[PDB]
Amino acid sequence: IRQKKARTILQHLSEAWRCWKANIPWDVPGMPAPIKKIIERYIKSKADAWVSAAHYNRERIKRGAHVEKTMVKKNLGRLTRLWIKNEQERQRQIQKNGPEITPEEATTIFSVMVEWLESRSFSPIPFPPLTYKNDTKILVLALEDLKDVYASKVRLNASEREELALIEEAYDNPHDTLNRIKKYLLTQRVFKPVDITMMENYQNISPVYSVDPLEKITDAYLDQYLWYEADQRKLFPNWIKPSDSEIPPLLVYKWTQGINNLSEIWDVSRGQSAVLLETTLGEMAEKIDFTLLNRLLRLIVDPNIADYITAKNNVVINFKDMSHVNKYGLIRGLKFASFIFQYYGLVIDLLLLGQERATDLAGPANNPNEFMQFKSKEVEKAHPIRLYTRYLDRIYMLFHFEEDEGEELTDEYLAENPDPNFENSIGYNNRKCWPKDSRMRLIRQDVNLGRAVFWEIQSRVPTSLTSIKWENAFVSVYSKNNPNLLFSMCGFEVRILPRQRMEEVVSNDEGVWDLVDERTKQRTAKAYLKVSEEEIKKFDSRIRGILMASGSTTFTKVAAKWNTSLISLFTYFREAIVATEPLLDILVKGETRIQNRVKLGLNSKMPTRFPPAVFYTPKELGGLGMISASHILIPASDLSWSKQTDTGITHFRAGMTHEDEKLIPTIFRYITTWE
Amino acid sequence: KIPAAVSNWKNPNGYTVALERRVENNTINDGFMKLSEALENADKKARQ
Amino acid sequence: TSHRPQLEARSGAKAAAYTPTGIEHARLLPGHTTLKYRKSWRKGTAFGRGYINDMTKSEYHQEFLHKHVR
Amino acid sequence: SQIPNRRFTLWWSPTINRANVYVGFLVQLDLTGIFLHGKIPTL
Amino acid sequence: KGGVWTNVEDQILKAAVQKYGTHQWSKVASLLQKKTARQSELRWNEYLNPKLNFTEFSKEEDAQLLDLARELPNQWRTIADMMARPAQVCV
Amino acid sequence: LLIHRKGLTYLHLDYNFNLKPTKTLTTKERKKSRLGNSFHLMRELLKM
Amino acid sequence: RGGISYDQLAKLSYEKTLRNLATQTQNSSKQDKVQKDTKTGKITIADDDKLVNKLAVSLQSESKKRYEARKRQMQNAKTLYGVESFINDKNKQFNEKLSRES
Amino acid sequence: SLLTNFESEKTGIINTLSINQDDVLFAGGDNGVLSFYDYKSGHKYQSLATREMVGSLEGERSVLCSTFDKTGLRLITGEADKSIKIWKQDETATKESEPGLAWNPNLSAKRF
Amino acid sequence: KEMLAEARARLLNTQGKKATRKIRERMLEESKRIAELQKRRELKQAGIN
RNA sequence: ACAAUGGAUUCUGGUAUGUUCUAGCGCUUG
Repeated sequence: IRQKKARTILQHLSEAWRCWKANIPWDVPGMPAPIKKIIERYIKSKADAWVSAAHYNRERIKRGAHVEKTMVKKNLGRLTRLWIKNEQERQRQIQKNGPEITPEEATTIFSVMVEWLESRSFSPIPFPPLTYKNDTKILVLALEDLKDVYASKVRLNASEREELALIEEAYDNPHDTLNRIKKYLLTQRVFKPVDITMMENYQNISPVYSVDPLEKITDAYLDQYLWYEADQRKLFPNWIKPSDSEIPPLLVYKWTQGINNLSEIWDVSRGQSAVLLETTLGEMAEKIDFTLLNRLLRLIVDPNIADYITAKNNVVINFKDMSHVNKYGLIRGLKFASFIFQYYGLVIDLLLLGQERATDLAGPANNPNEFMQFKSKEVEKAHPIRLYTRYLDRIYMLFHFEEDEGEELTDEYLAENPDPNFENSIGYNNRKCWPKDSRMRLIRQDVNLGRAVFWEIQSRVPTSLTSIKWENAFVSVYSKNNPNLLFSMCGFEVRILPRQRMEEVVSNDEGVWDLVDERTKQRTAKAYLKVSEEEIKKFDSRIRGILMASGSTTFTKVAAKWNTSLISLFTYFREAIVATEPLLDILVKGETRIQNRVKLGLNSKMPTRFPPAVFYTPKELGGLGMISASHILIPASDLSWSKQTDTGITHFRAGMTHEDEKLIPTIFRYITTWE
Repeated sequence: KIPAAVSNWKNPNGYTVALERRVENNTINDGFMKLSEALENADKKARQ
Repeated sequence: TSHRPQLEARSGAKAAAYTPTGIEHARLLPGHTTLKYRKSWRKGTAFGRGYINDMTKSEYHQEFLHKHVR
Repeated sequence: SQIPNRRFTLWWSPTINRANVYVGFLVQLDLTGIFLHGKIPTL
Repeated sequence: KGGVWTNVEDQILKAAVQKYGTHQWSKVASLLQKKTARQSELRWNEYLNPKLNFTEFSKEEDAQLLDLARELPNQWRTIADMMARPAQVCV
Repeated sequence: LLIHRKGLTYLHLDYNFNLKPTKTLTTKERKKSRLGNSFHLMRELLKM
Repeated sequence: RGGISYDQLAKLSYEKTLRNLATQTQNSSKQDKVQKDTKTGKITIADDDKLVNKLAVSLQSESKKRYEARKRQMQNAKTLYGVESFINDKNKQFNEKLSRES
Repeated sequence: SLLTNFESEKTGIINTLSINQDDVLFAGGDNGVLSFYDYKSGHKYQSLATREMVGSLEGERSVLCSTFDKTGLRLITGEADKSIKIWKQDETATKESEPGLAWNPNLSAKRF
Repeated sequence: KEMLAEARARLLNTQGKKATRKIRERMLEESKRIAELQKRRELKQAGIN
């Protein structure tokens, strides 16, 4: 063996490392088995360094501690190999070991849904006829929704410009493109492959699915049609959210009003207690099974569309070189994938609720309820599940237990799961954002009741459909020991404290909702708002992404990107900024990085060279037009004792300074409040 | 003896190498069978 | 071409016959100069009543790609 | 790369080229009487 | 605007894949005047590929296809991997 | 003497120890005429 | 079957040249010391200049013969195969090398 | 001087060595096949093979590094399967019932 | 047939910019040599060495 | 009955890079 034969064998190594990155199995015919044993060994050596460096740098990026601009893109590319590789492993394990649902499970699941639709007397959605009265308007709504991307961006590639021309043809000849869409729903069952690209959000990496534009049009028409026909027929009940009737902060307001309005929720005269439950529904879209899914859709949709939908989920998935077929999981990137996800949500809702109580929540089919309304109080008093809603995969349940019912419920869990050491307080989780007095106290009676609540709910749903775990679960119990009912809505962290348990009544700043009973018109509870910690890190990730995308970008673009991100935070979070101290720190550190980006553009970071007149003057006078949020005295009060109780605002930390004093106004004044 | 390495990604000398040289065996288990039949049997029971 | 692997590494035989320079480096300054010597509401529901040598198949890797993707 | 940053720093130039500088080496431009505090090449 | 595949563009695409392999599609479509890299990749994986068999089904394959199509209704990309056929052939 | 031994005769070092080029410089001259921190720091001490 | 090892190939090349040396003596027969300088240490061997010539000529003849037997193999194998697509001679010699693998 | 040639045949790629006070030479092979040789003679008296892990590749069975402790009764080996294996010389073994491999030199191997 | 001839030309070209410039620079260097040798041969005919 | 005040600036930036630029005769033959 010479310098020639040693030169060719090092190719197989380079080729096989590409194959491992591609997740393509590397097999060379006629390769000697000792050498193939050697090469596979060093790849797995290199694989461990390739994977562990990818883990180690994600922990750096989430901390935010000095990651190079190239290293962010490299780590973005390393994860999306690993995520799709984990996806392709999971597809093969389902294929080898069969569907995760057992045939007894799927029979019961199907029987529940048939019983619900028959109880509602739901009539199935037909295929859209050739003469359809709303056919031109629904087609327009789909194309406008596809069009709304284009007005924003300037330059377009070939696939974008193809998608322009296809929509423009559909404007010109609506009747011609309707017949084409009606044809593809009938006949087409094999589709073009779909590209995954991943968005970097610095705390997670999120998938974005690109559908071929000719297929994208007929999906968008189908989506507009199915959502309209479902709402005409009132398919989805009131608990399924978002309503299309309310914004997510109004959703928090009605829900928090809805807890207060329900009778006797605050009374702890007897031993009765109130429980709110929060879980994610796990990988809900990921665990959908198509054979179950096609069988479920035939109840409600004409089978030609239901055959289209199931075939549309099964497509080839393409990364830069890797490719696999989605045998199992739901593609969320489809335009009609919202309709599957909420409908598969309805099946899970019936499993938790049961056939009887879901009728009470929805009301009768002729006169369905409001989102928090029952027909009579006696309907309300039965069956301890008081309020229910489901945002997407987040589940919110409100339980009211009598002392007898709570004791029965908690003993049988201790029967099934005992604790001699009484370590139920250890694995429990609650909000660490609130003070220690203010968060839920770990009284062993209430903690045992909270776990018994979750254990009842976890048993109702099979693990094959969704993964419901205690670690994702947030349960709060209201009792004589706990005057605080805690939950987390879309981005809000809410403390609901009733008026009589307040132990003194003080006026509050406007970060406090006053909850009104409907029949008294008297304010009988106070809802306390904070921005969730997850949303704070999410806003910090946006500021980083503005800075990281802008290499040598002009000053007015960076200022405009700051304004549109700052308004998006403040207009959505209007009433929960004021309580949250950590968000106010991120607003200061965020805004001064934008000002440093201008100060990096010029070669001086000096303070006196840049008076606040430079940044905050409007564009019509030549300034950047930056919108201010951090020229604010930030409340500082005694971090040793602020974890214990709510100290109140006793001292003010300075937010932003300059040599020359200017009292720059802040938008929170200029945005009228949610309540 | 070692085969020569023909790669799908790189071609440094730009060689024209035949299409077979550039570029499963199992069946489904009965879990997919018994799933589909139980869904049909639940369906026909629902129709009746 | 012009982008090659190595057939052999740069040997220290070549730099031994060179004449030295005696440039003064910052890390060759005197430091550590002394050596140390050793001496009834339930019934209405429908359903009523560890280490692998694989970094990609690991349990920490699955908990990684569930939280870091979302 | 095109830059309208130049018209921004020209517009704010009597504040950018202040004489209240903390540290800045005083140079004069070659043919004129403008004193530059430090180096701002865009100015 | 979407063009149709002539036999000239196919034989250029065969020689380019023979030159460049199957993972450099934008370099392949640079030889094809009027043809996207997404089109030429999809054209290879569905029609041109010599691994694909454009043969008639046997009597066993017809019954085995009808068996799969009740097992997985209707999941054609999954069936075509079981049948080892192209998917539009299976439909 | 150090400047002129390096051949950098187009850089004028005045009596107040400012270092200015006497002409517009080609890129090969700009690379050669880059003086390190140790040269300039020594010059700024003398200028002080 | 299989290949021949280098120690076996060296013997057969050894045996073949002895038969060339046998017939060279037979074709010749058909037509019709050691001094060690003590001061230098060197050893001198007196030998026939004809046999040194015949050694030098035969090695040049065997070198030219293998040079020509390979040159015709270059000209033949270039003009044998033209079915599979090629670009240059180095592509042709490589894809033929793929054929000997299988 | 060449003291001895050991009886290492068909072992392929020896990654590590370590010599005991008790004239036990350890030879770690890349094929896990770890062998113990009498030092003064060269007799392979034991030849073991390792178990990798619950799941790993077959190449992972390879000893990479080895040393004895100061007492010489323990053998710490590091292998490719991310593991550290400690090898104990078992007590209550005698020349009878544990002879090891038989001392059998041959002509055919030219080793001696 | 025009794009076929363009594709036929592109497939049969495997060198790159450094190689093609190097081929041209060697052809110039050989031609510069041959002219200088022929120039010396003519001056040798004229007796100037 | 509050006296609490961090910053600050230089260097690495599409014509690179490369070649040739013999005036001043080395003895004889050509």
